[PDB]
Amino acid sequence: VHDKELAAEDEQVFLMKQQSLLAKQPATPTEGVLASFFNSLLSK
Amino acid sequence: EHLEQEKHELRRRFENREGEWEGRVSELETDVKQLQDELERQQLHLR
Amino acid sequence: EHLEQEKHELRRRFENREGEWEGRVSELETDVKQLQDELERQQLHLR
Amino acid sequence: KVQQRNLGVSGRIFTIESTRVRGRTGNVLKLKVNFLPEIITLSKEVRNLKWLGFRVPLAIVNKAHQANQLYPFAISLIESVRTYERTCEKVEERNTISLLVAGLKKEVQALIAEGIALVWESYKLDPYVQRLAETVFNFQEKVDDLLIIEEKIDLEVRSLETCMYDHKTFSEILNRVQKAVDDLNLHSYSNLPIWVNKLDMEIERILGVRMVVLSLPRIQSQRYQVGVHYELTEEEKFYRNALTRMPD
Amino acid sequence: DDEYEKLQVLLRDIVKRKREENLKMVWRINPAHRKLQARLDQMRKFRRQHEQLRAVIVRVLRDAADANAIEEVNLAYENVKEVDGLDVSKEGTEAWEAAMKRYDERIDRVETRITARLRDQLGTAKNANEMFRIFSRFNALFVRPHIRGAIREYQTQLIQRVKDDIESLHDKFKVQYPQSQACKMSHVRDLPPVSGSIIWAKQIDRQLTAYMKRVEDVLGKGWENHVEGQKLKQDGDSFRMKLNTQEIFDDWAR
Repeated sequence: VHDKELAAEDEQVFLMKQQSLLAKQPATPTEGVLASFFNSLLSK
Repeated sequence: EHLEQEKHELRRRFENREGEWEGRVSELETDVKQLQDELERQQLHLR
Repeated sequence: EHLEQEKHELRRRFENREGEWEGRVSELETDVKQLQDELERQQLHLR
Repeated sequence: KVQQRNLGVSGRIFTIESTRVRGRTGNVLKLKVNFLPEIITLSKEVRNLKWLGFRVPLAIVNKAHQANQLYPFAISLIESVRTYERTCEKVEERNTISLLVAGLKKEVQALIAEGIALVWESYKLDPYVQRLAETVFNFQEKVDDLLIIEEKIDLEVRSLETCMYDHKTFSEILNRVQKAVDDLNLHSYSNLPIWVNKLDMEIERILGVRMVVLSLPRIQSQRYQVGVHYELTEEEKFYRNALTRMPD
Repeated sequence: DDEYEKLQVLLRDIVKRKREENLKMVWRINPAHRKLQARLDQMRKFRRQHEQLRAVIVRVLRDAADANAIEEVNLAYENVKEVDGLDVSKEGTEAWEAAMKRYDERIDRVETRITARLRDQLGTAKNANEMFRIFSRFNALFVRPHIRGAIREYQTQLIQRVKDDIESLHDKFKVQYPQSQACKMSHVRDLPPVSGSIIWAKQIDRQLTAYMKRVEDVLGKGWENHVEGQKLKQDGDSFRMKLNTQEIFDDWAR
């Protein structure tokens, strides 16, 4: 199965994205199977 | 993490205060230098 | 605990050096004041 | 002028700024460091003027000292960002190598994003910047290598169109480009199978323009993945399919 | 030092409070034991260096010239030992300085003899393996700075030979395991093919580690930052990552 083509985003869109996340960032201050055996013995 | 931040704050505060006191002592020393130089010139002018 | 005792050591060193600089600045202030008043005395005595 | 400016350092270390560039309708966003050169010039002037008897105000000297405290990290951040910008420009110069720097650019952008949330007052600045610098340098070095050898591959490709019709010359030329592809694989460039199968189609096209050809072995994608139990047929091993790529 | 600092804080507090009683602010202190502290620091720094050199010589120079150098170093230690190191007086300080100078010149003579022996290395050695083994045996002796600077032109030769050998390893690993004679001879010797591939990858990994250790021995410690060792370290790291075998075991078990 040929691997998916990974690729980094553009510098322009990446910087716009980082600005958007900076804006959206608020300004901060600076087991059961083991139990099943146990259940059976209790019933008997 | 919080204590690391506080340690960094205290460290930088220590360096800032050290720099400020160094500047204050330097300017006081220069004040003494110019005052004593003027005293020497005036004492010569007395004679 | 290492961070806490480092912080306390930094606080102690900060206070000690602050006291040293306070003493230095106070003696320099007294020295310049004395030299200023003696210089004024000699100036008014010259004339 | 200095007191009017009232310069200082605080807040986040990275800033996003607009710059209009001729020829492009869109305004170019750029990542600058939060350390203006005017602060460096202020510090230089303060330290140069002191010994001439020029009594600078104490507040300006204090601010110069505050700037000089963080100057060692600021200069490294500035040069790392400039190196990243020049690496991006070098990548943009040649569009045939964009897919080969996907992982490097992605991790550098991840570090840049991690640093955007960082501030000067934080205690993470000291290691992170060094890490960032190292990463950027590696990226640059990788791109530098990714340029030179790729040009050689292109040269070899353009040498195959005019290559003499003899099995020894073809065999040594395909061996050279195969060694180049192996070197690409060694330095861990992402999406190597995509680029190398594109090169396989391109060289198959050239051979179509050109038994001797059919006996030439193919350019293997990843010759180092050994022990994974997969087989390749004769069609994938040689250019037996070149008979199917005639233009005439 | 710590207790004096704690007392000095209190004394400064008292002087600030009882300013009228204490007229001046003279705070100079010149403890008598600081001269002994400096002397002890100098003696410790001398002795640690001498023990390092003596242990290295006892290991790697274990020829009558070896015994000659050994008794020269021991005589240097003896001659320094005659001078009373605890005497912090001016005559004692002058005697200590003279002893240090005498020890330094004698050790430099021994260093020159060692470099002459490291020229006799090529005066005797013929093939690269023998001088590889010579650097392996004498490996600690190159920790010294003068000894490390003495050997400059041979390091490039052996680094290029190791680059040739790791290139040969790369070429061998380019040939796939089923295509190699290793798979055939492993099947002939009853080793199953998956375990045969695992063994092949492990042997290549072992040889890579051995050549990395050879580079460390030739260049000495700190070889990862050397001008030639940076590329070798990077290639070794990438090639070792490519040699990871866990995928084969996972696939076979699945």
